[PDB]
Amino acid sequence: TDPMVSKGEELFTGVVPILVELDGDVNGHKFSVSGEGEGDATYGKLTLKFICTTGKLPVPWPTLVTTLVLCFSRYPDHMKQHDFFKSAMPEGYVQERTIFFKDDGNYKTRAEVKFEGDTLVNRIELKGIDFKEDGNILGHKLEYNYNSHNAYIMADKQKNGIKSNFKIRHNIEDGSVQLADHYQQNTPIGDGPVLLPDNHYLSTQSKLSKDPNEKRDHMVLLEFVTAAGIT
Repeated sequence: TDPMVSKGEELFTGVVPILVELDGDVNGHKFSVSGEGEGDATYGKLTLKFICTTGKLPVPWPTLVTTLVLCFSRYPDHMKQHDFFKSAMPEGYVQERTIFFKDDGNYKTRAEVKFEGDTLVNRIELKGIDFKEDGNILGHKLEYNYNSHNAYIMADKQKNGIKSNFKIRHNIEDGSVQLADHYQQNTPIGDGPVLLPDNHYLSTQSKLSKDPNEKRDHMVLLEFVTAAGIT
């Protein structure tokens, strides 16, 4: 048994409550999102409901899925020595992205993921610029659904963290695709040791739904993430 692995797995045993808080500004359209739910890392499983607390969300909900807790990914036993995300807990990590929407604007995000008591918290600031006010994002032309992806993870040694660059494809309501190229870096909040991984990937699937009794602008997310790519 690896005591560093045991430390991360004791934090994630059972069902862990999750809170997500985001403040955003996309082309000057300001908004806030609050999310709540629970994660069960044993099954790589997340269940979350997000509400736009400022009114109407000015971008499509699917474009925020990746921004809105990879510590809940299921790392196979033979790969648990590569789980940076849990190793940084409870002190947590910073997760930063630039997301380039092809032929449109970009989001830049900075988030802190850490425990507050029993609750795993994801606090995010999002800034979007250069969007077309008639494009697929500000024009709300994206279907309310989500595809399955693979995100390759690499060590980022001089940040004592990880980096990743992956593609997200959003279905457009005309049948086409809006690509969102993601560039990501994570770095620990604490000063203790973390697990720096060999190259691997995270395999994701997500299902978006609506709460039939909810009249606020919202998104229900069921998401599974599993690490793979190491023999």
